[PDB]
Amino acid sequence: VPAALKRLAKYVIRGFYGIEHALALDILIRNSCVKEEDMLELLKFDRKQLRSVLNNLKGDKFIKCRMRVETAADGKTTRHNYYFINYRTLVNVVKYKLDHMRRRIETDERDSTNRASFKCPVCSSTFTDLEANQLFDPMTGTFRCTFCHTEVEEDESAMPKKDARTLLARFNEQIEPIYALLRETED
Amino acid sequence: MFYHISLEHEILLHPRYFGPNLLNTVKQKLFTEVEGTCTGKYGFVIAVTTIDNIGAGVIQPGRGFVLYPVKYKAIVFRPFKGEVVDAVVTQVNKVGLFTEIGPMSCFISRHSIPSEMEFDPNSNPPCYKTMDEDIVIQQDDEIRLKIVGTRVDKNDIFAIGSLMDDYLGLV
Amino acid sequence: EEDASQLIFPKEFETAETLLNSEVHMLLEHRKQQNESAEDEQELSEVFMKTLNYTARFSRFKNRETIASVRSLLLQKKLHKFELACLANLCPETAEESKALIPSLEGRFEDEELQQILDDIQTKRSFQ
Ligand SMILES: [Zn+2]
Repeated sequence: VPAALKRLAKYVIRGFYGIEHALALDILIRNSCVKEEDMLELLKFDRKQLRSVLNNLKGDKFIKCRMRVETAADGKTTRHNYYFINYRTLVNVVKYKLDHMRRRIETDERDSTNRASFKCPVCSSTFTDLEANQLFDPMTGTFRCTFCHTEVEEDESAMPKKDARTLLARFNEQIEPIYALLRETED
Repeated sequence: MFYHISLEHEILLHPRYFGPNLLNTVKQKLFTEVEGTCTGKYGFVIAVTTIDNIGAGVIQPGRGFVLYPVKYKAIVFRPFKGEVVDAVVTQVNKVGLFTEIGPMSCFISRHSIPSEMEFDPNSNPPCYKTMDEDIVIQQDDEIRLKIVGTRVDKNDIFAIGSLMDDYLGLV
Repeated sequence: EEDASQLIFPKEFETAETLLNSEVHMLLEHRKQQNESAEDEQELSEVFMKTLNYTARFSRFKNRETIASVRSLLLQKKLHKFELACLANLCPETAEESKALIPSLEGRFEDEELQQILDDIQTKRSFQ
């Protein structure tokens, strides 16, 4: 278990998950495999609370579980859930969750062009620029709304467009440590 | 672009029009219905060059009308996106410029107009002119515009003209 | 789905024949001639007048023989039917101008040969 893998997992869990998820990860870092029951006692979390976090971790496939069945000393059947970290599968999910944001960022660039600027104040409905000329009434000489017969404005749609632009630069900066860690874990 | 195509139309002939000259009425009724009407698939129809054939008139059960499918050759013009076509300006306004291309009418938004162009309210005839007056666009002039998009509504089609692309506008 | 520049047209606009404005004017004029005959018949719609003026205004050839000669020469050259209408309608003065208007025209023929084709149309064209 290279130290790079351990650090990479820690850096991502504390950034996009609550303290509950991070604490459970530390147990799996100290020991390669730990029983679900043992983890419950150490963390003192609720039975459902621990399962919910584990399900979320299992949902993102950051850790895998294997079931071992054995006969107890008293003869009753025992079903212990053993959890362990799968770095090979974990790294793919981190890349998947990062590329989608990058492609989402790329999508945000195209969304800005197709945003609907025209909107009627009465019915509070926004219409596309191409659709604006459809409602254009030659007699009035200005944009109008057929449902409301009211003037259509376009100044209110300009403000929210600039907000998305600021998120692009900031997203790339805060994500550099994750990208740098990924390059170190390619071996 | 002007295209000579064959179109399928159906004529419902009232029983009063039966008897001698039935086919003449079907042919005559074809011109009235097709002419002056436009559809998105084929666009505006100018006139019927000829009638290829009149199909068998199928009596409509109960209705009493006879449905006559007609194959007729007519010339139509349809605006194609990303195409340059000569246009004639009808009216000039600050909001936008209105141009007519045959039966089709195109509207040019102020945004699509080049930035250097500015509305000339002071002049009696509204027009768009540059600071140096190198190019002037006014009413009733032959200009070239690019069909950004085609929209059809209420059997009417009107497109958007953009002069941003080079080799456009008055020449 | 359909772009004139990309030479992509729907199934309907595949076998359709393209007629020049001068050619279109002749057909419309024939309709006008028939309009005078058979008095009391339906009067031609206003749309007909609009197109007739438009085609006449842009008519690049006022002689029927010249129109046929231009078409015959164009038939020899392996040119698309849609592109032929644009070539004989716009009548670009220079080969470069023709290429810019129609991006698909690039590579169809040599630049030197392309200019010669345009020059031939000018000779047939009648200036008034
Ligand atoms: Zn409204």
